[PDB]
Amino acid sequence: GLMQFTLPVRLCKEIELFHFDIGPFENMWPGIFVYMVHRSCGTSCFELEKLCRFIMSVKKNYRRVPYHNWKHAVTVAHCMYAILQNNHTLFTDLERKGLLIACLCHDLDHRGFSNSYLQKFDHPLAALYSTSTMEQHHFSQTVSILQLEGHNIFSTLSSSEYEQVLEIIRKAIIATDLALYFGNRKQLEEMYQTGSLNLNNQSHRDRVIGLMMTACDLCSVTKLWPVTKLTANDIYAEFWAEGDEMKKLGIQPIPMMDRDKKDEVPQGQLGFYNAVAIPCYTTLTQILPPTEPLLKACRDNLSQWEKVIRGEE
Ligand SMILES: O=C(Nc1ccnc(Cl)c1)c1ccc2cc(-c3ccccc3)nn2c1
Ligand SMILES: [Mg+2]
Ligand SMILES: [Zn+2]
Repeated sequence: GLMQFTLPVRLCKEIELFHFDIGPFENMWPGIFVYMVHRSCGTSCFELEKLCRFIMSVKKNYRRVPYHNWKHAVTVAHCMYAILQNNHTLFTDLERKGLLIACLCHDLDHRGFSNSYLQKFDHPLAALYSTSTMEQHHFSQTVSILQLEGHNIFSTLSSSEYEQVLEIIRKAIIATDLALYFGNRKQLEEMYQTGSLNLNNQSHRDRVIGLMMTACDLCSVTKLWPVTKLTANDIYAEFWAEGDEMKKLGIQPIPMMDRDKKDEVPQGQLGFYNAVAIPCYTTLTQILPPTEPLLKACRDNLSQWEKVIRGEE
């Protein structure tokens, strides 16, 4: 009850900033997450023993893949922490509880393969979940872990509050399917510009939480350049392995996943910043002005990729 988590001075200060990197010491990431739950939600939100047991079972159910790993889970949770702390009064008690957990769990048991590869492989999961295949699995794994003995961090919630938080988590995790992002952002852009956006409309809140989830999930593009550049290596390490597996199924992969086309990576990053990242943080900044630093950092990284193409690095 009177047991706060406290980080070293540099981490205590920089964890508040959007571009914070959680560092290479894996053993500190549980502590960093609990610290973030305590400050963004409260020391009362969760039973500490149950939370710690929940966190360590979530960690165990992330795989040793180059990018879609435990470090990604905690990184995405930190971006959500920064959004919530910069938007104090906008979010309900249940939303602050659910969204940090949603981010920690959003890629549970990821194999480093796209929905697309599962469909072409004819993976069992593609027959169980026809759309948003991996994201329905991530939600299923979250519910599984919540139902383990001593792992029910929501035990103090009423039956209707429990159903509400699990619905926040389900929608937040489904929203991380980038295929759904494009339509969600277009709808949010129209609602904001025609002035019909209403944060008391539950279907509108759902859309806004969806965009927050895309923003947190893509947040590697909002780090300082050296973090962004090195994270790109891990992202493409997965993409190229999927491309290899596409070639094993006798299917030429998209260039993004073809290691023979490494040379086109800089131009591929430009397309991604212009088609996905910048539009994402732009719309997020219009709806939630204090998230502007994410847009600024994204624009800084776009400029760095433009420099790579011009041979200035
Ligand atoms: O980074 C990307 N997607 C992503 C998804 C989820 N999360 C994160 Cl953080 C990032 C991304 C998107 C499109 C694209 C095209 C090419 C590309 C094109 C031609 C040649 C070589 C490569 N690379 N490439 C990378
Ligand atoms: Mg995912
Ligand atoms: Zn993710």
